[PDB]
This record gives sequence, structure tokens and C-alpha cells, in this order.
Amino acid sequence: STIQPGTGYNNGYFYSYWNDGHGGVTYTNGPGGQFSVNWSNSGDFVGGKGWQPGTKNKVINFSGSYNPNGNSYLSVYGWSRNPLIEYYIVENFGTYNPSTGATKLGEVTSDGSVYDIYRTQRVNQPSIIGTATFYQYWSVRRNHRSSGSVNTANHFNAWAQQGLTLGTMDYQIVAVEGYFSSGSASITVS
Ligand SMILES: O[C@@H]1[C@@H](O)[C@H](O[C@@H]2CO[C@@H](O[C@@H]3CO[C@@H](O)[C@H](O)[C@H]3O)[C@H](O)[C@H]2O)OC[C@H]1O
Ligand SMILES: O[C@@H]1[C@@H](O)[C@H](O)OC[C@H]1O
Repeated sequence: STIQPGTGYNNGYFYSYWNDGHGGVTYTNGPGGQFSVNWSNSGDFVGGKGWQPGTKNKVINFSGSYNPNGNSYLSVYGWSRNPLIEYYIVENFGTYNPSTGATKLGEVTSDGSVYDIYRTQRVNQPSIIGTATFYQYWSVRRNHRSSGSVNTANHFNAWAQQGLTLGTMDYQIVAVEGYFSSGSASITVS
């Protein structure tokens, strides 16, 4: 069903839904691995379904519809702890490349596309442990898609070769993000 920001498990899938308190977003958990997001003149939000804890070698499958009107991205999204790391494997995006401003670390080929990899430091920003400072890693698919399989290990290894130490895995989801935009998405994770 439709829910306010929070976390939990639904039909065997962890979910996380976060927003900045601005209105304009509706997040719905559906059967199995399915979730939907519908948004209209939103603020900042990110939510979706997957695993808690994730793993360092998961192959993540997703399919469905992704139709942003503005700034948004569809990604494998997760965290580690000790050290705190936020990471995104971006499969598709809207009007803004979310790696803008991050430092390019190289490239990796995975699951049918080259990806550009990046990192940046986030300072006194929201996180799974509260306001915190942490590195944020990106791997941005060149050949955008809204269904696919992601071998997360290829991305973790590419980042590690440029200095990532992944700590203890926290959640790991397929997420839809929006940033002052509109859109819809209906995604099934497995
Ligand atoms: O109540 C606390 C939650 O609000 C908190 O949720 C996390 C807050 O950070 C969210 O981060 C996304 C971090 O980066 C941009 O990439 C995202 O836009 C931030 O908002 C994260 O998605 C939430 O899980 O968890 C701790 C709770 O105590
Ligand atoms: O076939 C794919 C090629 O098209 C892509 O660039 O790099 C990945 C391969 O698996």
C-alpha cells in the first residue's frame, strides 16, 4: 500500500522511502518485489525495494516502467557502515546527470554497458546514521535502461581499485529518486 517515509519489509523485500518533507510524492509498495512512485512538483526523495542487509556480490534484477519529467534517476542504491558509504549504480536518469560535481575515477563495463565511476564527499548531510559526513560513490550507465540485471560486484571492485573500502553492508535497493520534478515509475525487483 501507499506509505509515509520509513523502512520495513514488504512481501519479503526490504523497502526504504525517504523524502525531504516537501509534498508531491506518493510511494506505494505492491505485491512481491514491486513498488511504484508517482510525483508531481516534488522536492527531494528516494525510495524503493530490495534487501537489508545487502551483499557485496548480489546480482540484482529489475523491470518495469520509468518515466520521469525532470530531475530523477533509477539506480541500485545502498549503504555500508564502518566506514559509512553511500553508493549508486545509476541505470537511467532524467534531465540532470547526478554524477555532476563528483570526481571521475575511471570506467567499468558491466551488464552490457560502459559505466563512468565517480566519488564525492558529502559533508553534514542526511544518512542512515543521521547527519553525517561520508563518501558517496557513483557508477553511471552510459546506455540508459529501465529493465536489466546488475552485477554489483563489478561496480564494487571498480570502486575498490581507486580506494573504496566497503564496510558492513546495510540496505541495498532498486530506488527511484526525484529532485524538484514530476514523474512515475513502477518497478519490480528480484
Ligand atoms: O529517520 C532517519 C532517516 O530519515 C534516515 O534516512 C536516510 C536519510 O538519508 C537518505 O539519503 C539519501 C542520502 O542522500 C541523498 O542521496 C539522499 O537524497 C538522502 O536523503 C537515505 O535515503 C535515508 O535512508 O535514516 C536514519 C533514520 O534515523
Ligand atoms: O555488448 C556490450 C557492449 O555493447 C558494451 O559496450 O560493453 C558491454 C558488452 O557486454
